[PDB]
Amino acid sequence: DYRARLVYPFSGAISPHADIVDQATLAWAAMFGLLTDSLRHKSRRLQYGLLAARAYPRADREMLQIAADWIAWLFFMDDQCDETGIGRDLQRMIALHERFLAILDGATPEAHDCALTYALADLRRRLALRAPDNWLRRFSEHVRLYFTANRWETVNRQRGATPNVATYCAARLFSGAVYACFDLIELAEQIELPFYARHHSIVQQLEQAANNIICWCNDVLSYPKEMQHGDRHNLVLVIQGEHQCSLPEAIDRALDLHAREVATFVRKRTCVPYFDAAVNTALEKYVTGLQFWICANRDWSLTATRYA
Amino acid sequence: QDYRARLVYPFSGAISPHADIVDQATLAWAAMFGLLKSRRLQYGLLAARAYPRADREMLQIAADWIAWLFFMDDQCDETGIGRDLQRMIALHERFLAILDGATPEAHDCALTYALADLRRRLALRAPDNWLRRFSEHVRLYFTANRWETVNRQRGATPNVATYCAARLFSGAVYACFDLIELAEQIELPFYARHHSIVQQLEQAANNIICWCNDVLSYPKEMQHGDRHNLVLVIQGEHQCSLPEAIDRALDLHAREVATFVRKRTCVPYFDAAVNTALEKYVTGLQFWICANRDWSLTATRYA
Ligand SMILES: C/C=C(/C)CC/C=C(\C)CCCC(C)C
Ligand SMILES: C/C=C(/C)CC/C=C(\C)CCCC(C)C
Ligand SMILES: [Mg+2]
Ligand SMILES: [Mg+2]
Ligand SMILES: [Mg+2]
Ligand SMILES: [Mg+2]
Ligand SMILES: [Mg+2]
Ligand SMILES: [Mg+2]
Repeated sequence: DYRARLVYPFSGAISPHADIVDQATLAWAAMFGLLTDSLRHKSRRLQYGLLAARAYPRADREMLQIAADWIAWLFFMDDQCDETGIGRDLQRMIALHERFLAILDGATPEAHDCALTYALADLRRRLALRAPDNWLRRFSEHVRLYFTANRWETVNRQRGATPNVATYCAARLFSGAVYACFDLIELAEQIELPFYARHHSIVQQLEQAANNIICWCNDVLSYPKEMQHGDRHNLVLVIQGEHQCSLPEAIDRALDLHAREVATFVRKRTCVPYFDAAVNTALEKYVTGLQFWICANRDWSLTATRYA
Repeated sequence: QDYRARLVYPFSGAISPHADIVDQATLAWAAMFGLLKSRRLQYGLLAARAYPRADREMLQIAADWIAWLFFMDDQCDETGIGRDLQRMIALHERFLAILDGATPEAHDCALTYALADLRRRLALRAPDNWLRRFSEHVRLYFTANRWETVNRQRGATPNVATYCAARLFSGAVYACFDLIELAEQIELPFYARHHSIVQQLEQAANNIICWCNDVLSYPKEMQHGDRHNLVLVIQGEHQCSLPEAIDRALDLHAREVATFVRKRTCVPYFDAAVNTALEKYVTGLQFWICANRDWSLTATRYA
């Protein structure tokens, strides 16, 4: 049971609003037309709101609902990228991303824009009511880098080229949109970090470690379904190619890198400099937020139908 | 004492063969926009050292941008506006509008017209992705300048940790590093541009450039009653002598140089093309480290 080796020296939590928020995410998906014909009875068991509830457990219900709807949006987009033809067609992906990028700049969707474009416009509108311009620009750029990473994946599929470990790990930090999900922690915890603390090297390194942990945990849990689709965006498959080793050996190596990255995150937590009382209180809420996300990803993924 | 002679690097810089005509054109450009002994400024000779392999057109943009930053900085650091947050906010709102692409008007100051000209010229050489990254680094520079202003108004000195974290933005070095891509005509993919070791190399280079400046600029900053200087922040935190504070600053500078050259040897192998472009970028960071020191040691600005 290699899944038992996905362990952390810290624990998570879930919002008491979990089920209400999950029901509302399904209703939101239906409203914006994101539910496919093949998802009729499967829709019930997606449980995207139960991931959001674990990721942002202290959030007010309104803010948690934006986070839940955003997480649903990312799953709907991701299954298009990873399980349909658009993920093998760079020109179709560029055309769609041009529409998403226009909407992120504040453009209103046109009559013939697709469901995902309208849904993204709804999330931007709702975040604009809750967040200042500074935040919206930072979130938008993390989302742009996620689209860039999806186009990078598409070229890999079109070329039949598995990236090396160094390239994969560097790109994977963007292909999961985890940095955009970290941006929501500020809104959930209602914290305003000053520029010098937000961008501090140790904070960047804690964010990088948490992102790696989440993505490599996902890779160990999602390699079966990704292999079923002939995909190559997975630390297990990337390690297997680089080392020319067995699948068990690649899984063992991936779980070693995951365990090492957890110890790096725990180590670097004690390396946050003292700025002042107020900044360090806010900063500790943000880093606690990263820990809730690490736990949310594993806790939800171990029980989710998505990886069954 | 010869403490300036301890600012050494285990590498050398270079200067563009176009240095003087660019310097003369920068001085002319500054006069044309009314931002302006003038011949002693030599802002073009900093740009020529920072971007030594740049085509003349691109070097001229970089030179006019460096001149702009110096003109802005002397308003912030030697003028009343740098002690007035409401007046700073008002001016920044006009800059942030021009950066988003808004046309200047009759009410806007010389710096606003000059910034609009630079954004126009950069928009002809760089894609939207670049303009956004550059604009955000400039935005963070303005934010750092307002942080400086509140420090002056409240007469507060930040601790070493706070000063060093903020100083990475108060110098606009990251905005200057963005111009390396255009100077070298390289396109780094997202995963390499934002890689942790690249970020750590940029941070080390920025710290080196800023702390070198601090050691050379503490006298003129003391004369203006300013406290945005590693030497002065160390003096306040450790309650030590000025010589001890300078020695402490130079030890941190030397350590950061050792960190930069060590982290160069930790750049991963992505692929042949990406690593070719990356070495041009990182070499660019080294040209900037040498440019800052080489120019500053002979500049009348720090005489
Ligand atoms: C982001 C992807 C991983 C694996 C980490 C957390 C999952 C999230 C935030 C929702 C899924 C968004 C898609 C990219 C699948
Ligand atoms: C940036 C500051 C240092 C000390 C190195 C490079 C100098 C430059 C790029 C212009 C000087 C004006 C700025 C302080 C606004
Ligand atoms: Mg994916
Ligand atoms: Mg997927
Ligand atoms: Mg996966
Ligand atoms: Mg100054
Ligand atoms: Mg200054
Ligand atoms: Mg100075």
